[PDB]
Amino acid sequence: GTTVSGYINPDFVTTSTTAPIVKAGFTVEIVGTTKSAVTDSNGYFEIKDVAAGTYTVKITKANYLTREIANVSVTADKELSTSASPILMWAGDMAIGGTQDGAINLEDILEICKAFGTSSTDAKYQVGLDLNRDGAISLEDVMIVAKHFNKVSSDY
Amino acid sequence: ESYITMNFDKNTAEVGQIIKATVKINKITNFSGYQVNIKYDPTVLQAVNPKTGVAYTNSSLPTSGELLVNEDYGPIVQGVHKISEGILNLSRSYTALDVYRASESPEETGTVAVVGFKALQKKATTVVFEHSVTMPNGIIGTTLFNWYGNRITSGYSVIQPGEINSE
Ligand SMILES: [Ca+2]
Ligand SMILES: [Ca+2]
Repeated sequence: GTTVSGYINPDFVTTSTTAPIVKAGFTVEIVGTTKSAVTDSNGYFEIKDVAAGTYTVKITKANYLTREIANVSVTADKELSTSASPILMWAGDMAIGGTQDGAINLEDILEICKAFGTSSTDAKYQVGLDLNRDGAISLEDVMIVAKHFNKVSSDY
Repeated sequence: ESYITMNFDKNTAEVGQIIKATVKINKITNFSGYQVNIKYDPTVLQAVNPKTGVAYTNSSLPTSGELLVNEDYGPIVQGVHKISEGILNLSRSYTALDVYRASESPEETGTVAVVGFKALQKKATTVVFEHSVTMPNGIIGTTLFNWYGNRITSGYSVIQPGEINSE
């Protein structure tokens, strides 16, 4: 096999503090195989020893809209994206009751608004609702969702 | 007796005339927001702002109704359309849900949005709420929410408007 690598970045503004928290933890899977990897704090993934062929690459993380990149031809070592031009992932398909619905819509916004105006020093704050991980659940989080409002995975 | 519907100010229109479609709710308990998906024939009707007549782009925002305009609860509004496919998707909601609940003054009945349609052709046509994959648990393309932030999953009917320029 050969190595498939790349970069994933959440599609919102981050700082030196929040970037490593939110760039880590995306699972990248080569569909129909056992091959996968999780992104590091720079958003980098590396999947070792992938057999030559054409694949769908599936990217998931809690509270992000799943992305599938179809028709990826692997014939040798392959970099899907760079740090300068990463694969963007859209925050705000919220797991409600443990389940995401595969769409970004008003239900996602209102799930966050249940804790509108809280900060991490408040008992009612939940880190999963603080999409940008700045310690506040605020209009900024709502606007992150609104950026990709009314979208499904096929819109990537 | 709870429902969401659309009412037209006029159900007949010549080419170039604007029909105002108002989205209206009745008796929605503790209503805090809506998202609706609407299907029209883009060869027959052009979506426009009902007040100014400025044609909608795929980001044009709905005109406000009598509900969801209390600024102390932080209303927000979305418009995400596919005008080439004759699909509008409109949403408005409050953000400061706790503040809204503390008022003990729920908004349950009234208009929530207005959209304009300019006739391109004279022929019979329909505007309807329609299912969208972007709202997989919608009731005929509608999702309504209460002031605890939850989707209302039962208890209201969707009443489609009558035909435009029928016969
Ligand atoms: Ca969702
Ligand atoms: Ca935040």
